[PDB]
Amino acid sequence: MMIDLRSDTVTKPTEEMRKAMAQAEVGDDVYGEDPTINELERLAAETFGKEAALFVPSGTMGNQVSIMAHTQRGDEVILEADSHIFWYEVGAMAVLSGVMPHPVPGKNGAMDPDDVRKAIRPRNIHFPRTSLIAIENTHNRSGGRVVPLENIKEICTIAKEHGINVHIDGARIFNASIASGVPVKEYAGYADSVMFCLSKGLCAPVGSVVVGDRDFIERARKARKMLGGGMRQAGVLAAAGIIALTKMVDRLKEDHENARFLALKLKEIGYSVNPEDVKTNMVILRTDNLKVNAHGFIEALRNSGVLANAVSDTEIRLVTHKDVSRNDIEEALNIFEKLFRKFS
Amino acid sequence: MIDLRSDTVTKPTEEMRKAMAQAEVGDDVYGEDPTINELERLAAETFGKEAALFVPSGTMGNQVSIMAHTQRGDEVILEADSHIFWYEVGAMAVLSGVMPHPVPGKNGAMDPDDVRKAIRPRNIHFPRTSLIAIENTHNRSGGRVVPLENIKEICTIAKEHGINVHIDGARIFNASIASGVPVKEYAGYADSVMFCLSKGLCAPVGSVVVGDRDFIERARKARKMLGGGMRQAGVLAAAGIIALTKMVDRLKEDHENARFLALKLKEIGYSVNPEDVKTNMVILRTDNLKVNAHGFIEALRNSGVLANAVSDTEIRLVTHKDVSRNDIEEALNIFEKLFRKFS
Amino acid sequence: MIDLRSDTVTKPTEEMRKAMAQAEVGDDVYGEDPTINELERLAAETFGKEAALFVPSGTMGNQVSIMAHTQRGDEVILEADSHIFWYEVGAMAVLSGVMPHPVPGKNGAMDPDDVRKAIRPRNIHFPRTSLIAIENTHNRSGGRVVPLENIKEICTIAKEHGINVHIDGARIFNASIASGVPVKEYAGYADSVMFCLSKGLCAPVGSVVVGDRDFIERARKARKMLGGGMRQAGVLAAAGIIALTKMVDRLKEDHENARFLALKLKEIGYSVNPEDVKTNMVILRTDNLKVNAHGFIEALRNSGVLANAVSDTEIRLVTHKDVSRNDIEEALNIFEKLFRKFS
Amino acid sequence: MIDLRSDTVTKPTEEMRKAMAQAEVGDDVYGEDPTINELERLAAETFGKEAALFVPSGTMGNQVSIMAHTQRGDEVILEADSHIFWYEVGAMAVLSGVMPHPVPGKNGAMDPDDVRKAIRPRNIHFPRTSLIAIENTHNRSGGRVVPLENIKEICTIAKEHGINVHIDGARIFNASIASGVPVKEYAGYADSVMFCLSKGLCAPVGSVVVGDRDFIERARKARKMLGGGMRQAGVLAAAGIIALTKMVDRLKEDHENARFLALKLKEIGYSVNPEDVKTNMVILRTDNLKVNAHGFIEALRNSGVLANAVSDTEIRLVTHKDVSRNDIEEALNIFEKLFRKFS
Ligand SMILES: Cc1ncc(COP(=O)(O)O)c(CNCC(=O)O)c1O
Ligand SMILES: Cc1ncc(COP(=O)(O)O)c(CNCC(=O)O)c1O
Ligand SMILES: Cc1ncc(COP(=O)(O)O)c(CNCC(=O)O)c1O
Ligand SMILES: [Ca+2]
Ligand SMILES: [Ca+2]
Ligand SMILES: [Ca+2]
Ligand SMILES: [Ca+2]
Ligand SMILES: [Ca+2]
Ligand SMILES: [Ca+2]
Ligand SMILES: [Cl-]
Ligand SMILES: [Cl-]
Ligand SMILES: [Cl-]
Ligand SMILES: [Cl-]
Ligand SMILES: [Cl-]
Ligand SMILES: [Cl-]
Repeated sequence: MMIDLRSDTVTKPTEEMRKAMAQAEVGDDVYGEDPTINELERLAAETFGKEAALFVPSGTMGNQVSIMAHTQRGDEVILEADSHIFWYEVGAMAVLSGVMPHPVPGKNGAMDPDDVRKAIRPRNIHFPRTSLIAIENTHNRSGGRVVPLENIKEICTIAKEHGINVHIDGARIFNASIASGVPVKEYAGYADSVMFCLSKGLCAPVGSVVVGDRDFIERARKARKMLGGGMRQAGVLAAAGIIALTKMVDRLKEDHENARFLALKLKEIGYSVNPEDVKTNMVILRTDNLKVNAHGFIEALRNSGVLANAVSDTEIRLVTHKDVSRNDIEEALNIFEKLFRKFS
Repeated sequence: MIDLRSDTVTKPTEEMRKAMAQAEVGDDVYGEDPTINELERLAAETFGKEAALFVPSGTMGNQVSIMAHTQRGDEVILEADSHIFWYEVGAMAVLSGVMPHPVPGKNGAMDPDDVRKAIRPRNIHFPRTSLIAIENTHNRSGGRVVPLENIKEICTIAKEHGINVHIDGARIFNASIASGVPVKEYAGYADSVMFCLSKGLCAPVGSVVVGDRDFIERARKARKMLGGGMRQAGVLAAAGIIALTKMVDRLKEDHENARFLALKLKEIGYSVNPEDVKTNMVILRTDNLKVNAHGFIEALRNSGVLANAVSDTEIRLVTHKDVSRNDIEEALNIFEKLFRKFS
Repeated sequence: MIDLRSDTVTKPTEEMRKAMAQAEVGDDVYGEDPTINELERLAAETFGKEAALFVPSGTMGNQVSIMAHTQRGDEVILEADSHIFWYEVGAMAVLSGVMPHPVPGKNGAMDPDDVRKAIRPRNIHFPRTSLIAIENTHNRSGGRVVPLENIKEICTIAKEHGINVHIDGARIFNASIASGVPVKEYAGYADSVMFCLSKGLCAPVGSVVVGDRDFIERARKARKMLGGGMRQAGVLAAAGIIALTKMVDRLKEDHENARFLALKLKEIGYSVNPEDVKTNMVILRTDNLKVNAHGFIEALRNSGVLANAVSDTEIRLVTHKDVSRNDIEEALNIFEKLFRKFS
Repeated sequence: MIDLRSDTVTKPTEEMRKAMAQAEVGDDVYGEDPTINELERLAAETFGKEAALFVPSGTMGNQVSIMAHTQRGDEVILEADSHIFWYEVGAMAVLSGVMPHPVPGKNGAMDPDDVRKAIRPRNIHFPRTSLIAIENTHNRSGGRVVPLENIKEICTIAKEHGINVHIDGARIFNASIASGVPVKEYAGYADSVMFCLSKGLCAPVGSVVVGDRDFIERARKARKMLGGGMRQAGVLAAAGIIALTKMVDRLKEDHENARFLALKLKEIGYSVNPEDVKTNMVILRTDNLKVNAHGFIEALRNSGVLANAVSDTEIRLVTHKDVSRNDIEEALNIFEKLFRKFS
């Protein structure tokens, strides 16, 4: 088989999950009658210190229903220049909510509070209303970097003074929590809503969850219906979600250790990586000192049994997760070492 | 509890539960889930189309179809009492920026002539009619079957005008079972068809959209945008395969149970028209009862029967896999006792 | 050419041309155009409203109103043959992302009970009904006057449910002249009204929206987004002030001409209903002619008479300031000759 | 009041007022306004394009162009500080459902390589890059002129990828007078161009979009949808024709006044860069003043000079036909007095 370092989304269900899904107690969620979904949402709200939660088929929908519930047509959403909502969500914010993204550069996912402040639009007929500020914790593009709690706190203070909503794209908020030691409820305390994925490092086959106030979640639920996320006996999926949330968080530390090990060794080989920047499950490798670009290196890697994604023409992203063991990492490293000789 | 609210409440068969537990999966975003791929392969084959796309719900199936078939500002001709127009949260306006052009119909069948008259002529003031939608086994009219000839004639009109045709076939198999018309035959007269796996076919989640390759490619991107792009969705697809391949024939049982239920309810004295029961739905009027539909629904629940009121004077009863003949007979004994109380 | 196509073809009076040439202007984006400001003050005053907004067209007038009254996904109740649904290029769906909810009407008058029944109940499957629109002097039906009683009732219903009411008053003055109902009284039963200056009132460009200060503020911003935020628009407002203050009374002349036209056409043998002609429009059916509406329209054009077909069997004739009684007589001689050829 | 806020405040010349009063008009919706038709013919010819469209504002000109070049979910590459992104009410997201893709630029000139990298790869997660917009005489950077070579290289990239190119030429004639490059040459490297008549050219209302026949047809329909479809707009076009054919040359006077203003402000001690002033705009920084941009604008107003702050430390000064050398000289006396007070 292949050593899959493309993403943590490829994680497969554990034995415990397969069993729980196949024997899930279910109901029609449209009627709010699926017991497993209801327990998953109750558990999620509780974990994040929020009043309510909403299960969704993907993180993308989690983000989009949140944007829909937080905005009105013609509004502007302040977000990080390299955030997922801006680059990888098919421009849904424009089509679905009719809102404009207001890109603010960030240092490792951390937008400077004063830059966010300046990004807020003055009340002028020429300008749309800034109604939402979005923050991504463990910013993907920058290498799964951890946004400091103080950063989020400061932005919350600015949002409050202006009456602006705050949404945290916490797709990998648990990785951030494991790395920082900050409980997720703390990050959530400085936001109106938080979306987090169950289908990545937590290993569930499908789904993400949005948490927030009752009225917000009710609005998000209606948005979910409109977008087509209103499923029937979704308890089959939620069963795995419950296990992800309750038993797969602590072991994320193993993915971080594997990623750091990978980074340190890649550095020793001579690759352009920064082990000092690796705090969660991602490693960015630049092909600057290689005689091939990102795409060419990805092909050579595939040809040698290693799978990864090019994130630019000069950068590759390596992601660790439950289905890549330390031994798998060592195997990949031995291959990376030989390839270094070939392309250096 | 005897649940006659809708066929959406069907639960997974033992066969499905086993298949879900041992389902082979992969990341669908990369098109690497083997079970999802097989489900879509089977669905396309079944409806005689080039491709298929699995979606979380029928609503998304309809919406990605509309998006893939239209451009902002277009108009969509659809039946005045269709699900897309009534129960899809106005998604077509928000997601596709298109306007509905309601055409009345007789039990889901729009007069072909009225369809032709609803097509907008080319003029700067008018939107472009780019899609015509037909719902088979029309929900609101009481689960009626739209004649194949009606669909055939509308298709001809569409072709002559270069307009796409979408069949909302959430319950197209019920239509096929009742009419004897194969689903491929219905499909042949349409550009795309959405059908549900999560209703009478008993899958826990999902529907499927079938059509040409280019159409499906556009719909797949629309699905990503809407949030329907899942990961190891093979677990759901495993139940979906069983639903598509082995749960169709038994739909005849739901039809029989519905008719039997209607005939007996009429015998008791309830205001029902057994002659109108074509598929798995029975409409019950409450005009002769001491309490309206909402009050009667509560009496029913207290006695162990679940049903929905669709108006102050109407209740809809829906049969499905999880409503056996025994359950029907038990429900009738309850209806009998309640008639003595509320007539 | 005797132009009976629409009252939009009206050309500026000498008084207007002079007023435009000497118009005092400023930058409207800064709210500094004094002539625009006066036009809006006068418009608000005339309709008994708090504020007013000048727009480049009636279509923008209706659309900024819809945007200001609704949110994405909302539903808008409107008459089945209203201009907003048929002649505004599906703008409501694209610009506001809203769903139209057509309701049948008798010459523009929707039965109040049907409106009440069109209001969506609070359910996750349904959009929220946030607006009801009424067109006074309903175009399609032949410039018919909607009864004030009808408007009052719908207003009462709207209040109960907290729904906004917008009156498409493109020809509200024609309705007032014929009914004897002051435009301020019509306006009192609505949250917003759009009326045109560019039709019967003869201004070359523009309409105005009137309503509450906050609503107008939202409409103004919508106007900026749509591209209606002009600069020295006082040039157009000068003609607008004259249209609003000096051209209302003479509308009776267009009505007289329209009625006379209809009476004579009936005597010739054409399918018209002189008794239904109360303002400046005449609907002419072609069911008793050798050619349909499109064929008859071309014949009329070749003979010097311009009109538009509103369907395959109906032609709309409209009178206005640029059509004198003499022009009507000449037209009648032409219609007389064409009846011999096509009856 | 000496108005240096913008060139939008320009008022009609006597020649224009007379032309508007004597304007030959018609109903534009039927394409029958002779003056609008000639303005569009002239605009098209002037820019070396086959068609043109008159619009109520530059904002609508840009937006109908975006609508006609894109499909829902598309992405539009544009300069980070461009008007379309910052000053058009987020209209591109609402009207066309498209995403802006900001690219840094040096005085309006995006590096061609950056543009190349901003184009989205074909992937399900990414919107399709279907349009690249370029603003000539980039407003925010001080009315800077984008080099013809920059537009030429971007055009090559666009062609290579089958992507449309739109030039926001609101002040493209200022660019042409300063650079010596004919507007038809800039436009030769674009698919469409929008230019304003209501700014430095002194028309009271409007802009014009030029491009291919089909594109313009789509833009015309978009205009109808947005509410820009006017009637006897010839009154406005009459002034537009004069603006286009007689007000271009004198733009050099505005540039001369801007330069003179910059040189004297520098001489006084203000933070300005005369070397950066190539058209009708001067950027003044408040860095060496005991007050911020907002406080300074207030001081200028109390002394009789109007200007706009574009940031907390920068104010924009704009020259035009209604700010003569005398006014500049008078303004300088005020600036001199204020410098003593705030330095
Ligand atoms: C920060 C972030 N946010 C939102 C999403 C969307 O979730 P879905 O894929 O479930 O829609 C992703 C997925 N990112 C894919 C990856 O990093 O490989 C993500 O990384
Ligand atoms: C009732 C009504 N409402 C709104 C509009 C739109 O106004 P503009 O044409 O200025 O956009 C019209 C024009 N109707 C076309 C006609 O009767 O000739 C109309 O008749
Ligand atoms: C480059 C540019 N583009 C488009 C527009 C929009 O045109 P309208 O204002 O006619 O909609 C403006 C106006 N700019 C105002 C100013 O700079 O003072 C502009 O400067
Ligand atoms: Ca997974
Ligand atoms: Ca090893
Ligand atoms: Ca089911
Ligand atoms: Ca007119
Ligand atoms: Ca001007
Ligand atoms: Ca002098
Ligand atoms: Cl169960
Ligand atoms: Cl909204
Ligand atoms: Cl597997
Ligand atoms: Cl589109
Ligand atoms: Cl003036
Ligand atoms: Cl004229």
